Amino acid sequence: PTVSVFSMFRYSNWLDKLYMVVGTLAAIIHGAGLPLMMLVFGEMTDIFANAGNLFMNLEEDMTRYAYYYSGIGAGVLVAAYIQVSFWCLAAGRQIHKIRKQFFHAIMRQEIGWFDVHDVGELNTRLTDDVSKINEGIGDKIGMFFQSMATFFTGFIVGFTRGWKLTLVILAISPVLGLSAAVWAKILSSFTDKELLAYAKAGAVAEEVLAAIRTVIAFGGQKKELERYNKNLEEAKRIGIKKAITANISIGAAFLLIYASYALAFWYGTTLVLSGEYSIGQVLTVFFSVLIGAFSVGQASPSIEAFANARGAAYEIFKIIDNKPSIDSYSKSGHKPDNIKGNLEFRNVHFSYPSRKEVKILKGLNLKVQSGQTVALVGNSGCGKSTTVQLMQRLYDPTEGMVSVDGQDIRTINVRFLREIIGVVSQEPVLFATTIAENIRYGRENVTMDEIEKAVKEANAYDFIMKLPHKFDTLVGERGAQLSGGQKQRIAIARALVRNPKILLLDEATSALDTESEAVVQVALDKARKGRTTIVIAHRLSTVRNADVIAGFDDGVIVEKGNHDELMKEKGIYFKLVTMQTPVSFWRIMKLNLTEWPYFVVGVFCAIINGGLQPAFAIIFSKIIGVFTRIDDPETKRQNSNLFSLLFLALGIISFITFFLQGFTFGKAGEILTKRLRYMVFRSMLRQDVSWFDDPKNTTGALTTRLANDAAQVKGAIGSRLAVITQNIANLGTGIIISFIYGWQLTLLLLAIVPIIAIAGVVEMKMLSGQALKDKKELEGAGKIATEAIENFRTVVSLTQEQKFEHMYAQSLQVPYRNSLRKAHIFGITFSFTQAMMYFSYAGCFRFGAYLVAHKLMSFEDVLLVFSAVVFGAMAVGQVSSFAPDYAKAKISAAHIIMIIEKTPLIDSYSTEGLMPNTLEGNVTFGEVVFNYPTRPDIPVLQGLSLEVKKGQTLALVGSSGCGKSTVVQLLERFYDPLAGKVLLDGKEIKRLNVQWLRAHLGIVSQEPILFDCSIAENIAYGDNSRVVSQEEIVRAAKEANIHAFIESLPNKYSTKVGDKGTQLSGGQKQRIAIARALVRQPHILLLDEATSALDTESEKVVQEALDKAREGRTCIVIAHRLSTIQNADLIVVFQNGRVKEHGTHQQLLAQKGIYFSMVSVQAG
Amino acid sequence: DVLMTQTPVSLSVSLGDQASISCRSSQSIVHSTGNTYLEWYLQKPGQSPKLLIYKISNRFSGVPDRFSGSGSGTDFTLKISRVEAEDLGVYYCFQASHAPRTFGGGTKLEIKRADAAPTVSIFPPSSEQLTSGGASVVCFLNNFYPKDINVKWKIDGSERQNGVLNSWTDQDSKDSTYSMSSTLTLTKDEYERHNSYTCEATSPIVKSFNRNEC
Amino acid sequence: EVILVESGGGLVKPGGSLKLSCAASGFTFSSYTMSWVRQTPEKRLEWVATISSGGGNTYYPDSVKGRFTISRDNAKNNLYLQMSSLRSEDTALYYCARYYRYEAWFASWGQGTLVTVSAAKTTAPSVYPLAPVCGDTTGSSVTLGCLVKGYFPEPVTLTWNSGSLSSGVHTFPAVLQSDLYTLSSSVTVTSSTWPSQSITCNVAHPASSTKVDKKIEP
Ligand SMILES: CC(C)CCC[C@@H](C)[C@H]1CC[C@H]2[C@@H]3CC=C4C[C@@H](O)CC[C@]4(C)[C@H]3CC[C@]12C
Ligand SMILES: CC(C)CCC[C@@H](C)[C@H]1CC[C@H]2[C@@H]3CC=C4C[C@@H](O)CC[C@]4(C)[C@H]3CC[C@]12C
Ligand SMILES: CC(C)CCC[C@@H](C)[C@H]1CC[C@H]2[C@@H]3CC=C4C[C@@H](O)CC[C@]4(C)[C@H]3CC[C@]12C
Ligand SMILES: CC(C)CCC[C@@H](C)[C@H]1CC[C@H]2[C@@H]3CC=C4C[C@@H](O)CC[C@]4(C)[C@H]3CC[C@]12C
Ligand SMILES: CC(C)CCC[C@@H](C)[C@H]1CC[C@H]2[C@@H]3CC=C4C[C@@H](O)CC[C@]4(C)[C@H]3CC[C@]12C
Ligand SMILES: CC(C)CCC[C@@H](C)[C@H]1CC[C@H]2[C@@H]3CC=C4C[C@@H](O)CC[C@]4(C)[C@H]3CC[C@]12C
Repeated sequence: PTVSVFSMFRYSNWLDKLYMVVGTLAAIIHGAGLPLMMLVFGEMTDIFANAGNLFMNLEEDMTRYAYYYSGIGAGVLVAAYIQVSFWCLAAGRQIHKIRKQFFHAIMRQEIGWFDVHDVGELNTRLTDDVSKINEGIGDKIGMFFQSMATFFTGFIVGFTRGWKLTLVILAISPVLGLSAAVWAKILSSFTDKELLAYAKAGAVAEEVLAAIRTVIAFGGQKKELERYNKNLEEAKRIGIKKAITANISIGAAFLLIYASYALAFWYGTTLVLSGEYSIGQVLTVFFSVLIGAFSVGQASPSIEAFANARGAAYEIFKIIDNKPSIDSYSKSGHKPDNIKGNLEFRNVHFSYPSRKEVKILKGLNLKVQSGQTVALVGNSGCGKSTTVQLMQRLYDPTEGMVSVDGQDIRTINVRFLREIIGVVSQEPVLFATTIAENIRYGRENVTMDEIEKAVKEANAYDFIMKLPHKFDTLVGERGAQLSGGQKQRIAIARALVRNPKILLLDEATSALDTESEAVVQVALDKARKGRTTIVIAHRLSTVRNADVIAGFDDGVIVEKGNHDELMKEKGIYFKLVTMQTPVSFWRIMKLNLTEWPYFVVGVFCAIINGGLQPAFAIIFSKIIGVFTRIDDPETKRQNSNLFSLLFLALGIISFITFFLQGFTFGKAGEILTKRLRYMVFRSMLRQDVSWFDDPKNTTGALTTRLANDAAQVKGAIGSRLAVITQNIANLGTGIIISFIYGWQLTLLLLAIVPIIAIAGVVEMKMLSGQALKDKKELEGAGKIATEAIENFRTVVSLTQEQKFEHMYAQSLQVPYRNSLRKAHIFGITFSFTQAMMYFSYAGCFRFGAYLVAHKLMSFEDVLLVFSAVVFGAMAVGQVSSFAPDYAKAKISAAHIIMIIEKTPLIDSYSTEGLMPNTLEGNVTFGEVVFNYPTRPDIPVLQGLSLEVKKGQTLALVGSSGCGKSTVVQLLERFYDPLAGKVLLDGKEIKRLNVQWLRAHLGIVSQEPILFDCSIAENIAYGDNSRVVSQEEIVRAAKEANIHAFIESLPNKYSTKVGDKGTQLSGGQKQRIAIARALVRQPHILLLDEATSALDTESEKVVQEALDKAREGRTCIVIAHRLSTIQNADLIVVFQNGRVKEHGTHQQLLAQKGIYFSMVSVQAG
Repeated sequence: DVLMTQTPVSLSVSLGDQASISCRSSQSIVHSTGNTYLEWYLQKPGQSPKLLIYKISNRFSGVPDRFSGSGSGTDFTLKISRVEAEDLGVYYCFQASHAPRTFGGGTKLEIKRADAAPTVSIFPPSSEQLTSGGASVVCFLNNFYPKDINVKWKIDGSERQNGVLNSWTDQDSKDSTYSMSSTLTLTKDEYERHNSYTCEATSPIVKSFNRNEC
Repeated sequence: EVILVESGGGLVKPGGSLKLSCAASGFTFSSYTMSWVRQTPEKRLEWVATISSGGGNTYYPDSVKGRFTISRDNAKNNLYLQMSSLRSEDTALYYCARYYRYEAWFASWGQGTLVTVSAAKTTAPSVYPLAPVCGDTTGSSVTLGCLVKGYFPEPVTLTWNSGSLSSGVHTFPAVLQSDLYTLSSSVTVTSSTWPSQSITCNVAHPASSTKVDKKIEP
C-alpha cells in the first residue's frame, strides 16, 4: 500500500507547518496574478481603440494603466518569492530529519536481517526513495495550489466580465484541460519509457556482464550478441510506436487550441457587431477562461509526483517499524560489576532464520571456567562460527537458557555485554581510514602509548616502520593496500586494545606463516591468565598447548576432556593426531550521417514550426485591427470570418507539421540508439580481460554506458538541430517583421527579450526538477553509509552506532546549509522573472502610447510588434527547455568513441598465425612469471615450470591463492605473461592461431553459470559453429548423470532456467557444467574445483566418465578433495607460486615434505 | 431589391409649426446582426447633403434638438417641431441594411409666409449681341412670393411675345421669397423693327424701355 | 476640419471612359471607409460604390457592376473611381463621402463634380452685359445683370468682382434647350456704387478653357 497523508508530514515541526500555511497563501496570490493582468489588458485595448477620435489624454490613461500593471507585477514578485522559498525550506528540513532517522533505524535493524535484505537495495533504496519523497513534498505542492487558484480566478474574472462567451469556452473547456494534461504528462520528462523498454534487454547484458570470463571460456561472444540483438529490436519497435502516439496527441492539443481561438473569435465578433459586448470585454473573457482551463493541465504532473512520493515513503516507515529484539541502547539493561570469567550453556538449540527448515544445532551443553583455553575441533559444517555468533548475543537460542557467571543474558544489558568480549572473526574487514584510527576503533580514549604496546604485542610494527605515513597511511578498500598477514595481525591488535574479559578467536592464523603465528600465540598466552579464552583454528600447533579440547559432531559436542584423555579415548581427534604425526572532439553527426533523409524531412518541418508564432501574431493583430478601423458591419464581418478561418488552417498546418517532425526525429533517434548499443556491446565483448580488470569498468561503467549512450547521442544531434533551427526561425522572422513595422519599439523590446526567454526556461526546469547531482556533496556520507554495510561484520565486536552516525551527520551538515541557501536563491530568481513579464507588458505599452500620440505608428502595428516579439520569446524559452544538454551528450559520445577504438590485440577476429594441421598434446612451461596488471607491485608468480605429456593426470595442490587458476588463465590466452616460454608440442602459443587453441580445449569454471534459456541451450552452448545433434545432448546428459534430473522435469529439455541457474541446486548445475564441458570432447582438459558442492555418490559417477575419457587427452585436475589426487599420475605442490615438489605420488609420499602434511589432513 | 417611398412628396409648413415625414419600405429593414440601419439626410438648395439622424432615433453631431425620429417595424417617420426657415430643403431616407443600398427621394419643404410682390427690372440687348445678329431682352422678377406668378412680354405696346425662357430659383433660406428670370430672345432684325418693350408681372407690375440704344 | 475635394469631371462620348479622383485632408484616410454617390438631374440620389479602409473589399450595386472600379492610395490619400463603358444614364453629379462611427454611412460629403456623357461638342458661352437703359436709376439702388448663353456642357462659374460682390446676387439655374444651356444673374447695388465704380461679371467655362470678365457699362 501507501502511507497516510498525515504520516508524511509527521516529522514536520510547527515551524514547518507555518511555512506550509504561508506558502499556500503565497501560491494562491501568485496564481490569481495572471487573469487579473488579462483583465487590465482587455480594458487597455478598449482605451487604445478609442484613442483616435475624429489624440487626447492617451498618455494620461496609459500612465494609469502602467501603474496598474506595475502594481500587479510587484505583488506577483513578492508572492512568487514567498511561495517558492517557504516550500523548499519546509521540504529540506523534513528531508534532513528523515535521512537522519532512516540511517539510525537501519543501524539497529536486526541480526541477519541485512543478509535477507539486498545489499544493493539497502544502498539504492535509500537515495532513490528519499530523493523521490523530497520531490513530492517540495515545491510541487505549491505549484499545484497555484494552479488551482489560477483556474478559479480565471473563471471568476471571466464570468464577471461576460457570461455568454464564458459559457461557450466552458463547453469546450473539458477537452482543453484533458488535452493540456495529456500533453504535459507525455512531455513531463519521459525518460522512464526508455528504461521500461530496455528493461528486458538490459537484463541479458548484465548476465553476460556478470560472468565475462565464462562467456570467454565457451564460444558465446558471438552467440550472446545475437540473443542481445534480438532482444533489442523489440524495444526499438515499441519505442517507435511510443513516439508516434506522443506526437499525435501533442499535435491534437495544438489543433484544439487554435480551433478554440477560431470559435471564440467567430462568436465574439458576432457579439461585438451586435452591440452586446465590446472588444476588450471579449479579449478579457476569452484569455482568462483559456488560461484557467490550461492551468488545470499544469496541475496534473504534481499529483502524479505526490503519489509516487507516498509510494516510496511507505517502505521507509516500514523500516522504522523494524525491531531487532535486542536493545542496544535501552539503558534499562542490567550491567554487572564483578565480571568474572564463566560460561554456561545448557540445552542450546538454535537455527538460522534465513533457512529455518534445517536444524544445524541439536543441543550443546558446556561449562567453561576462568582462564580455560578451550579449543573446538570438527570439520566445516558443524557450526564453529555458529557458536561464536551464538555467543555474543547476535541471535537468541530457541531452546534452553545461556548464562555467564550465574545470571543469564536474557535480563542484562547487551551493549555492556558486547564491549567486554573481544572477538576476531574468520575474515576480518578493515575500515578505510588511517591505521591510527583503525586500531583506535576498539574504544574511545586510547593514547599512542597503549597503541604501541598493543601493536608490539601484535608484532605488526615492522611493516609499520617500513611504510611511509606510519600513523597516517590510508589503507585502501577492504584491506587491498596491505598484505593479508599484516591485515590479520593488526586485526588481532584491533581486538586487543579493548582489554576484554572474554577473548574469542575464529581462524586467526589462516594465511599466516610460522614465526608470526608463533609470536602471536605467545602474546595470546601472555594475556590469557586474567581472561577466559575460546580459540577456533585449523592448525593444531596452537591447539596442543590449550587447556581443554573438544569436538563437534552434527552440532552436538561429544568428546570432552584434556589431550591425553582423548588419546586414550581413541575417537576422531585420535584419528586426526595419528594422521598428522580525456580527448574531446565533434564526430557525433557522422555517427548519424547514414540517416540523411530523415533529418531533411525533419529540418523542413522545423522551419514551419518556427513560422507558427510570427504568423499567428500577424493574424492575431489584424483581427483586433478590424475593430479599431472604422468600417461598416459587413466589412468587419467578412474580414473577421477570413481571419478566423485562417486560424483554423493554421491549426491544421501545425498538426501535420508536429506529426511529421516528431515522427521523423523519433525514427532516426531510435535507429541511432539501436545501432550504437549494438556496436558498444560488440566492442565490450571484443575487449581483453585486462580491460575488465579495472574496477571502474567492472560492473557499473559497462552497464551504465550502454543506457547512457543511447539517451544522449540523440540529444547531441537530433534535438540540438531541431531546437536551434526552430528557435532561430521563430525569433529571427518575428524580429524582422517587427523591425519593419516599427524600429524604435523593437529595439526597446529587444533589450528585455533575454529575460523572458530565460524566464520560460526557469519555469520548465522548475517543473522538471534539480536531478540531484550531489554525489560529490553526499560523497563522504555515501562512503560512510556503504562502509557501515561493509564493516557490518566488524560491528559485531563493537556496535559503534554512535560513531558512524556522528560521522554521517557531520557529513550531512554541509549539504543542509548549502541547500537552504540554494532555496533562497532559487526563490529570488523565479520571482524576478515572473514579475519581469508584467513589467514588460507595462513598459512596452506605455512607450507605444507615446508613439501613437505622435502618429509614428498605428495601434495595430504596435500590437503586432509586441505580440510577435513577446510570444516569440516565450516560445523560444519553452523550446530551449525541452532540449537536453549538449555537454553531457558530448562527454558521453567521447567516452564511446574511446571504447570503440580500444583493441588489446585479442586476435580473435583474425585468422593469421601458425596453423599446423597436426598436434600431439604436450605442454612445457618454463621460467614463466606473471604479474596482474591491476596489482603491478605484488607478484603472485616467481617463475614456475612444468612438463606435461599425453594422458598425464597432473594435480596442482596448494593454498587458497597460490596461483591455482592462474595456470588455467595462462593456458587459455587470457593473459600473456611478461616473461617465460611455453611450448605446446614444440609450438609456441604466441605464434599460433588464437581461436584454434580456444576451440580445441574446454574446461569447467570455478563457479557454474548458465544463461537465460533452457538446459538444452545450456549444454548446447558448449559447441559452437557446429550443428548440435540432440543425440550428443542426451548421451552427455547420461554420461554426466544429469539425464535423470532433466527427464524428471516438466518440459524436460525446454525448462526455462533463470539467471545463473538460481532455480535448481548447486550440485545439479555443477553436473550440467560437467555435461556442457563434456560435449567439447577436448584434447586438453582442465578441471578447477570439480567437487566443490557435490555428493559422494555423484563424485564417482562424475569421475567414471573422466577416467574412461582421460585416455588420449591430457588431463589436469585442480581440487582440494584428495580423492582425485591419489589416483593422479603426477602431483605438483605450490608455495607462493613456486613449484616445490613434483613427480609421482609414491615419491612425494616417500620423502615427507609439505605434501605429507597436506595429504595427511583427515584420513585414517 | 428594396424600394423606399416617402408618403408626402411636398409639404408646406408655416414658421413655428410642426410636421412629419414618413418613409415606408416594403421589406422590413432588419440586419442580420440585429441593428436596423436607417438614416435621414437633408440637402439645402445649392448645397451638398448633410446627415440629420444616423439611426432612427439618434442625431448627428451638431444637429438641433427639434428634429425627432421615431420608427416602428417597417414604418419610419422623422418629425420636426417648430421648424425654422433655415431648415427648409429636400429630405431623403437612406437604408443600408440589405446588400443593395437605396435612397427614397422627394420630401420637398416650403415655408409659408406673407405674399410679396416682385421687384421687376428689364434689361435691353447688349451692343455685343446686336452685332452678332441676336437680341435677347431679359426681365428679372426678384424676391417675391408665392412661386406662382406670370410674366408677359409686350413689344411696341401690343405684341404679346411668347418666345421667352423662364427659370425659377429655389425658395431663399434668408427671406423665403422666390425669384425667376424671363429672357425674350429673337433676331437683331426683328428687334430693331420695334421701339417699346414692356415687361409685366402677374394689378400687374410693369417695366419698359424705349430704344434700340441709349 | 474634414476637407474633401473631388475633380476629374468632363465630357466624354457614350461608351468611352473617364477617371475621377478625390483628395481628402483633415482625417486619417486609411482608417475610414469611403463611398461614391451619384445624383441624377432628376434630383434622385443613388449609391455607386463603396471601398473598405484596407481596400480589400469593394461593393458595387447591381447597376454598374463590372463596368466601374474603385481604388485607393492611402500613402497619397487619394480615392479613384475608374469608369468604363459609359451610358446615357450616367450623366450625373458624383460625390465622394466618408463613413462615420456608430454605423452612419455618409458623414462628410464632397463638393460634387459633374459628369456628362453624350455625343455633342464643346461650345463656349457668350457673355452679355445688362444695364438699365441710359444708366437709369431705380432710386437708392441699381440692379445689374449678365447673360451667358449657348454653352455646353453645364458646369459654368459666374461671380462679380472675383467674389467681392456676394450680398445681393441672384444666379438663376441653367435651362437646357437645343443642346445648349442658358444662365443669367442679377446684382443689386446702391446708386452710389456702380456708376461710381464699375462692376465686373466674371464668367468661367472650364470645359472650353474659356474665362472672361465682362464689365457692366451704362
Ligand atoms: C456536462 C454538461 C451538463 C455540460 C453543460 C454545459 C452547458 C450548460 C453549456 C454548453 C453550451 C452552452 C449554451 C450555448 C448557447 C446558448 C445560447 C444562449 O442564447 C443561451 C445560453 C446557451 C443555451 C448556453 C448555455 C450553457 C450551455 C448549454
Ligand atoms: C469533441 C467535440 C465534438 C466537442 C465540441 C463541443 C463544442 C464545439 C460545442 C458544444 C456547445 C456548442 C456551442 C453551443 C452554442 C453555440 C451558439 C451558436 O450561436 C453558435 C454555435 C455555438 C457556439 C456552439 C458551437 C459548438 C459547441 C461549442
Ligand atoms: C472543440 C473544437 C474543435 C471546436 C472548434 C470548432 C470550430 C473550428 C468551428 C466552429 C464554428 C466554425 C466557424 C463558423 C463559420 C465560419 C465562416 C467561414 O466563412 C469561415 C470558417 C468559420 C469561421 C468556421 C471555422 C470553423 C469553426 C470555427
Ligand atoms: C518564416 C516564415 C514561415 C514566415 C512567413 C509565414 C507566412 C505564411 C505568414 C507571414 C505573414 C502572413 C500573411 C500576412 C497577411 C495576410 C493577408 C491576409 O489577407 C491573408 C493571410 C495573409 C497572407 C497571411 C498568411 C500567413 C502569412 C503569409
Ligand atoms: C541553457 C542556457 C544556455 C540558457 C539558454 C536559454 C536561452 C533561451 C537563452 C540563452 C541566451 C539567450 C539569447 C541571447 C541573445 C539573444 C539575441 C537577442 O537579440 C534576442 C534574444 C536572444 C536570442 C536570447 C534569447 C534567450 C537565450 C537564447
Ligand atoms: C527595461 C527598460 C529598458 C525599461 C525602460 C522603459 C523606458 C525606456 C520607457 C518607459 C516610459 C517611456 C517614456 C514615456 C514618456 C516619454 C516622454 C517623451 O517626451 C520622451 C520619451 C519618454 C521619455 C519615454 C521613453 C521610453 C520610456 C522612458
